Amino acid sequence: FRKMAFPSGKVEGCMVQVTCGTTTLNGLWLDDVVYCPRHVICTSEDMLNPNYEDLLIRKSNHNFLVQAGNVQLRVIGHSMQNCVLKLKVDTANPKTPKYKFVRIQPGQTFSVLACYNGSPSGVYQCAMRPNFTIKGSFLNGSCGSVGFNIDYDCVSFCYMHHMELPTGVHAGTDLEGNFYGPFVDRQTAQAAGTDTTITVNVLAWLYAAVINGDRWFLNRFTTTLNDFNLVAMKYNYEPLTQDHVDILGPLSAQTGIAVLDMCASLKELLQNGMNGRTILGSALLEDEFTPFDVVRQ
Amino acid sequence: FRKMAFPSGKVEGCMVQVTCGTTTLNGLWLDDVVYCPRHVICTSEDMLNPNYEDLLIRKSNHNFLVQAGNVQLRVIGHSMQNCVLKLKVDTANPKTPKYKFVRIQPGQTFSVLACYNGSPSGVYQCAMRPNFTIKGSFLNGSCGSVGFNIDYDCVSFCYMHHMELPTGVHAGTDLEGNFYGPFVDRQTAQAAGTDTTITVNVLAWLYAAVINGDRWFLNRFTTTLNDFNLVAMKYNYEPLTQDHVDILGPLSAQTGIAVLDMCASLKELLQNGMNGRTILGSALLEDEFTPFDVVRQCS
Repeated sequence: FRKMAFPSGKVEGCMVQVTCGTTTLNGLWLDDVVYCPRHVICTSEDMLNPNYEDLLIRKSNHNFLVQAGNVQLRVIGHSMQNCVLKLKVDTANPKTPKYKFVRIQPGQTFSVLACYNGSPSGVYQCAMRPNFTIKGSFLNGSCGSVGFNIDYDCVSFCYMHHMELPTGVHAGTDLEGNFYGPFVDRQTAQAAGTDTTITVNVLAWLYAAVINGDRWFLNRFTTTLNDFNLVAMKYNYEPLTQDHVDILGPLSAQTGIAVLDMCASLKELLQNGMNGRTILGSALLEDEFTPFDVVRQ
Repeated sequence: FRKMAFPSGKVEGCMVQVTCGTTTLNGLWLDDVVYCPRHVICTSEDMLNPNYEDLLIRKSNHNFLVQAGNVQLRVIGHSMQNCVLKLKVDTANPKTPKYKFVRIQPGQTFSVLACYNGSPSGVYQCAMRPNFTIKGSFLNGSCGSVGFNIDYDCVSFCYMHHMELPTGVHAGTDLEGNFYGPFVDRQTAQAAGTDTTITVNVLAWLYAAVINGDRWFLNRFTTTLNDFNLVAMKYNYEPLTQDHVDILGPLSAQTGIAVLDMCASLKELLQNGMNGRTILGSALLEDEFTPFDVVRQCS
């Protein structure tokens, strides 16, 4: 049982390179608009407190170089919506897929197409964490890489990459330019809130381990929902809501392990640890697989 | 560090479905040829004990249905090459990328585009285990899905999916139809060899740790490849080859640490344990990232 990303071709056809001054990053070309992080217009002289509205009005369309492979796209207008710069271009992208912009909830997952200089480099699954960070693999030049899910033929874009935090995790925005979490597009060291663990996902992953014939962590004990939640919170896990208990019904039915029995097993794991054993090859409890991600596998 | 696949679009544009009778699986359409597992010509009962030469001689071009989505590609020739069927079709694929067919070595990683009915479902990174199996998410109808790497703009195709073993792991061929490992495309119980840890990839992981400033485990001393191999086998680690030493070259140059010096460091870790310490934050040594993967994610 491994993470699986969506096929990335529909998104690859939308990636372009955007340069302003000496800063190059990636943009997303949908119809006649290129979306990218607005920090492309900041410089080392103003990055600690960039007055983006003042910077933006002082730019001309010709200050923005947009390259789609071999072709330069002509910028015919520029504006910003929150932290996303929108460059209107004179050509609609002929590879624009059916798409929507969504804001994802913490605990949900998405695929990331990591890009550098407008070129797709890698694809992998990420979770929006409760503290609104993501554990990406984003290096220099990755800004403007996007996160998405695919439903039928429709690409739902939910993330655009802007920054790294001193702990090595990442922060960014939805495609309306609003950050996930309390982060700001200035060049400062920003800490996140406490990194609470996605309990319903850990449980889903324990069900996945059982489906794959790993059973060593199960116990006969049970627990009430509140007694589980008291221990979960002691360990900086999310309390399990009734909606989340419901979401786990399929896996519970499939395995014949009631949700609260799996909670009792997780409680035992939190209090004792794994005593040098592994689950699905991991010495750590994994919380980036949703119940949905598990079922479809 | 995380498993990262290559972008799949160049391969998505080459996936088709191939049907014989009611048996449907995926194929790969490059120029005017479609490549797919030869067991497409089998009924389910034929798969228990197939005579492929006899099955194939009973087939004509007009018995093969190739579809790109709902669009039929007429078959104008057919041949069998080892365990792959090659169907010549009337249309050259306009989306054919620059490509090569490569036969990988165990320990190497590659991306799989898991496909059903010629439609891509998901993409993920796999390591070929030393026993020539892969740990895939392959459900029924996934045969003919391919594994690949992308270098520059060139797609190197290295794997085509054929079968599941009793243990739940998977087996397949290169794009010339030769199986990886001692497997045959017959629905018979077959066992893989005992799996072992991919030593070259553990060494790449130790080099990655050094690159990130985590170097408490470095030995002052060096060993020979033979001494290392004889010890490593006692810990269920794969013996190193000269090609493994060679692919560690860039990481050895980046760190200034000779491959055989890192081997002596790993030997000491196997013999003495971690003694409570961690490497890259982990008490376990990781074997799923190649030297190339380490460079891709550290640089």
